Amino acid sequence: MAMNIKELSLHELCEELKTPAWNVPLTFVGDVGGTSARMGFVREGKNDSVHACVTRYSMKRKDITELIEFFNEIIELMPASVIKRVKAGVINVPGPVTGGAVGGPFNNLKGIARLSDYPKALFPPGRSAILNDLEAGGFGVLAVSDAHVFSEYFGVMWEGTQWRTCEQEPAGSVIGRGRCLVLAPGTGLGSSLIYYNPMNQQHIVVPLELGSQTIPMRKDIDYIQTLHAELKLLPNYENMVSGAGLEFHYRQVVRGSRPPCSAGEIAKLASEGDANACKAMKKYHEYLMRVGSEASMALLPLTIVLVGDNIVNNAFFYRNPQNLKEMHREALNHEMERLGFQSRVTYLRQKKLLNLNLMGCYRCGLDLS
Amino acid sequence: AMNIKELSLHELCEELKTPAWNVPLTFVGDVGGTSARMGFVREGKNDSVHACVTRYSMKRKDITELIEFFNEIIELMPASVIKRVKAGVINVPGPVTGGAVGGPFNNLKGIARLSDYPKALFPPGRSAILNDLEAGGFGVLAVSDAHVFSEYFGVMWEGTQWRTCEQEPAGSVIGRGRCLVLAPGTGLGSSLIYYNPMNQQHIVVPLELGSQTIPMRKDIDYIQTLHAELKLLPNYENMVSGAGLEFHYRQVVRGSRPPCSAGEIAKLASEGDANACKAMKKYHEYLMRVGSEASMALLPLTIVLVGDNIVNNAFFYRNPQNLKEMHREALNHEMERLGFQSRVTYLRQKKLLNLNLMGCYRCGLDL
Repeated sequence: MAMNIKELSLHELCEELKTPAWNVPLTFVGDVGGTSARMGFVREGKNDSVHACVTRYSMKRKDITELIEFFNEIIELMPASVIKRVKAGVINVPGPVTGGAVGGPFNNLKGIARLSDYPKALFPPGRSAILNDLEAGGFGVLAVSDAHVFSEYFGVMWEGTQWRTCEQEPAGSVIGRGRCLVLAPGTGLGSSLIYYNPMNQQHIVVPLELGSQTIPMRKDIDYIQTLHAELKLLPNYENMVSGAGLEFHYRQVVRGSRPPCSAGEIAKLASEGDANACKAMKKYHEYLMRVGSEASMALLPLTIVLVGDNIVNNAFFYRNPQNLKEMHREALNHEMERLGFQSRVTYLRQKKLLNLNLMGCYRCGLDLS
Repeated sequence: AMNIKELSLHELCEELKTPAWNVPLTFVGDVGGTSARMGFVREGKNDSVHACVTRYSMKRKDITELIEFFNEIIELMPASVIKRVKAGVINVPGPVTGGAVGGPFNNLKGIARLSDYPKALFPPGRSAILNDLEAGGFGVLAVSDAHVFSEYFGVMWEGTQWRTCEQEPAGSVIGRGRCLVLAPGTGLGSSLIYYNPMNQQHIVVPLELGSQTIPMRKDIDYIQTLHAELKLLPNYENMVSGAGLEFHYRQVVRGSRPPCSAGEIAKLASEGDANACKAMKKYHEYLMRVGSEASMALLPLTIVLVGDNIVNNAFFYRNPQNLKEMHREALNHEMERLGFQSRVTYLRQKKLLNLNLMGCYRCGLDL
């Protein structure tokens, strides 16, 4: 198995790291959310495989600075001869970062993440970084490709016209050298651009805020104006492509005929074949394809990849050939499709669960060491 | 400290035989639809940059004619001069793959092939073909590197983020952050100069922001008027172009006055013509919308307006009423309730300089 993540108690992780398979160079990684952080060590295995061993920490204090207590505990317990093998340290945090070194402020945690405050044993000077969540997720998409298992984690929705002229291998078998736009449609709408720099021979991940752009119209001015009047804000893409957005689409389908439902209730009903909930899901995806059509022009990506547990869990929607045909039509609904811009782009969806952020911390670390 | 001199081919040959030019050289070329400017760049004191170039007519409208120009320069130039060329980089008005294969082109026949160029002007591992947008962004980096950003760029307004990561004045350097380059000219070019915080590297990423569908503000009727004329949903370049300015002038007059060209409109505005000034306000209103939306999408530290058109229209930006109205539209975004649009420092090119030629040079320093 190419991508392996094992969760252990700190004491069991210490025992695991003394085993012979772990007597190799190590990367320290940390995936930090509002409730818990998973932190530990990653090594290479056979055939560019990835093996992580992590421990779950509760963010009891809802303070980012508590991470320093967790780091200090790992360095106190672990033999110095084991920690000596760490060549890089990278964590992801749910908020903005400057200089790859200063994270926050955060919506759901107090304090600021400061790399210069972290122990050099786990964060070697010059070989360390703090990443935003969706930067780490981009690097995680790269990590899957590098481990030769893109076709295990991602499914092709449709192959674009540019793939075969730019790449030798089948669509969806590798990320491709071209620009890759990562979209994370979930409760919100995350975005990042994976760029390959030919001069460097280095891939870099550019975090974006595509979801906060004002929605440009097609033939839907009355639909956008309905949401405008409700929010008292000109709609952005996240307003239509979010849990709140899906709840709105469901209200507009049923027009008071049926009780209001949560985003989770709507997804479940669509999965059970409820016509109203399926229509609401079509509307959600119509606006996701608008982000995609406009970014296809602005950013000239080779590929668009939809990531996240939400995308995996909603596989039923993407597997339906009618739904996929309607999504493809809206992806090509742009004036510049007369010149083939939108049809150039290959669309892919995550089809298997994976902690992309932990794998991305590792992949970023390889650039740094 | 940045110097580009235009010469005849004969004068260029004589200049390159003088002692100031007995130093390593970069061969550069800025190729457009009508003409190309090509020649040689050297370093001087204090990271200064000195170029000497000649104009070629693209008579045949054929990109392969460049090879005849290259062969003519090698025939004419002493072997001692050509020997000093350590790198060769040209820019072309179309897509490039592998930094080696340019085109097809909208306005020229044939394909630009670096493999077909003479190694005397394009030494191995030290040569490239660039897209024009990429060259322009490298050019912005070249100005900053030569310490003369404050000579070539004027601050329109300083945003909140500059002093949080730079102690020197706004406009003194490109800045350790993303720089969005807009080139509002006949059309509207765009590139993102990404900043990689982990290695302090700027990386030029060409974009197509001009081709995005315009999102509305309170202007649905105005967008629909242009829609009905073009039979296309308007994009930003439709409003921010020569053709766009001409449209804005038609809408201002409301049939009172006949059409004028983009050039005539700018001249009238410089003379204080109220109608032409209103046309220019509308043009800049849509330019600031590209800016407000990209300020959110791309989180730039700076937006820099570049090109001969921007320099030649400096009157418009020096009028404080015009500048205040542009600043208001730059902040006309829902996300400005969280300060996003206010973060960004806006600058305009205020002195003529071929950024494409400078970017060919700067790209060579990265090769």
